[PDB]
Amino acid sequence: QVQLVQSGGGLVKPGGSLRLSCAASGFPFSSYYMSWIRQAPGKGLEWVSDINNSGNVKEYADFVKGRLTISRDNVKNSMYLHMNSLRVEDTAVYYCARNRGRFDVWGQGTLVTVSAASTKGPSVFPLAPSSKSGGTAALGCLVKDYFPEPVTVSWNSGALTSGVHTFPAVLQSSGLYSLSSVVTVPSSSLGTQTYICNVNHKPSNTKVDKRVEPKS
Amino acid sequence: EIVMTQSPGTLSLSPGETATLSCRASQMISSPFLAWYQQRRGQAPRLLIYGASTRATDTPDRFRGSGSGTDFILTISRLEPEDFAVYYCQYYDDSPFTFGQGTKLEIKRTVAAPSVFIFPPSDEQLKSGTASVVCLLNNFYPREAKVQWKVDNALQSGNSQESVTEQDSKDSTYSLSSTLTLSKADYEKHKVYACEVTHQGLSSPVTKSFNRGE
Amino acid sequence: AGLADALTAPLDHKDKGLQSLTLDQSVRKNEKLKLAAQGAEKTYGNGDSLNTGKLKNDKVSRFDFIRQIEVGQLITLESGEFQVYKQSHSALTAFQTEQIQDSEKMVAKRQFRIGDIAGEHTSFDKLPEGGRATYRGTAFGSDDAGGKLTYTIDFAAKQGNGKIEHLKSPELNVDLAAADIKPDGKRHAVISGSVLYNQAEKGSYSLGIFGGKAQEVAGSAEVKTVNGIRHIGLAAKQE
Repeated sequence: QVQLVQSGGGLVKPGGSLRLSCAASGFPFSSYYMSWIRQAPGKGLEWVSDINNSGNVKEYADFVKGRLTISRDNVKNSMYLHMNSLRVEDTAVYYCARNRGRFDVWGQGTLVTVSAASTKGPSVFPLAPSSKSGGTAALGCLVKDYFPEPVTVSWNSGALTSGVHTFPAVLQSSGLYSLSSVVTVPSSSLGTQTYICNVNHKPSNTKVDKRVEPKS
Repeated sequence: EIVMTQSPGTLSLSPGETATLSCRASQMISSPFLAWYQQRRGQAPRLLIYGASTRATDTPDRFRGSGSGTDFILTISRLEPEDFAVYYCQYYDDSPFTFGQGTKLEIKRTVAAPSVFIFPPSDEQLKSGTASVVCLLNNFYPREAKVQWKVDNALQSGNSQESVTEQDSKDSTYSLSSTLTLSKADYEKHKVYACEVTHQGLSSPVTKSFNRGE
Repeated sequence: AGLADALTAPLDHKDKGLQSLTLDQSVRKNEKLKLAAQGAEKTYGNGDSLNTGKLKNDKVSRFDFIRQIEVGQLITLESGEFQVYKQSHSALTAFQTEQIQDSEKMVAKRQFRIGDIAGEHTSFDKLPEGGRATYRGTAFGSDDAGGKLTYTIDFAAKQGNGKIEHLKSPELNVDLAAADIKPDGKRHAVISGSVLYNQAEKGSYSLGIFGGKAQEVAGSAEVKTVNGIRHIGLAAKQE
């Protein structure tokens, strides 16, 4: 029942602004120091900020420089990070945590992305079997040129998970992301079972269900 | 002014083995302010050990922190599958509470050769002026794999990108995709597109190919 | 010094240090505890107030004790020495048994145990927000009040740790391992962790934080020795 629940975040352009919030549950919030730590995509942890019990004493890492400010609300039992003048280097997952230094409780983390690129839904193309392994066939679908991560792929409205691999996304030179999702199925079912890939890119509100048929 | 260096960067072991992770501080430090955190795939960090040797409240007995001065060790005995994750040390004596760069603990298993499939660009994609060719290496181990594109026996370079999944939860294998990108024009000037795969599990390279437009 | 005074003088709220200590786990509901010293004597029941005000701070004070029941007249279950350690905002009791009865009229056993820890419990939500404090006091056991207790608490980290030194038997000069500060059932601030001897775990320790500005800690440690469990009394204060 001790809990830290986060909110806010999103995608902003350089020099823009955001707010993170962190709601506490199950422990005396006012007694504690509280902190924010960030993880850049693919890297390690970096302390950002902390604030004392009373809410007026505030420490910041050397990269902050008054662009991010920390505050707390001891009656709503919440903490905030106010983010201004954001730089692409501030892109990361930000965690709130209890205590100064010894982070013994962590929120679930929220994604802050800072980029000049614009929001764009993907194109979805089929990856169709061309010549028959023996009894196992591979198929998939290619999700190309989308910006805001992430994209969620499922298969047959979520009914197909056996044999699915959805590859992690890669940033192309275009500054747009791309990925493929594949599934291996019994070759005996290519003629009888329809396979469809569902692509949901929430930041652009794009949804693409797409048929994957063997050709001959 | 203080850097924490963890070694080794990555590591493979079987369940039931014992892991030995190093945390080295650039200066001597006070052990009551040394912490270890565990970060599993896609989750928040978790406090595992503080004061170099005290277990956090739900860390099981098989984790033990130790050391002094400049070295601290996390010894994970009798590895259970939930223990394969990333581990970070940290000196929280004062700001900026430096973390180490981490150590990734992955599962060691027997060699498995990949299944290789090649996928031609879709007709629908060709309409838009771009040709992506995709090569799939499925359910293999270890992770090291060489993927080589050949277009009419010309070896490609600088025009492809690989992506590898995380270890599979059931069989502890990896999969990999390699994507070759060409202009529609460039694509229609060549016939044989081949994906050559070399890997510990294969006795010699495997090649998958197709002939354009068929 | 004022041992006999403590047995006779009523409670005076202008004496030094902790001025009274309620005897809860020193006397149960059934018994009476008789304490004597310097020719004076006084019998305490459960929850009665003992006047620690009349005593020196930072010392151990020694009374002879008898733990009676009136089933006819007295029946003394236990005898020996009753020790109080007084600080400004906290204090401990302790029993050094010397004689226990039998079904045979009195056997001869020696056992040492902690009785009551009490004082102005620092409320968890009014700890100092930040900073680090160093506490120093005594660690005392059976036939030894020469132990030295060092302890450090980082309040924003919510962590304490320290060490017991200079006791007569080596098996108790122990590290008090890093432990967090947690709220009590009455929202008092308490630490409870492991005892460590040359890097190995060897029991437990407990500490309450006392005083309005967390000036003192007080509690006990159970340490495993080549001859079993031994109880230590712990009291330290700030600079």
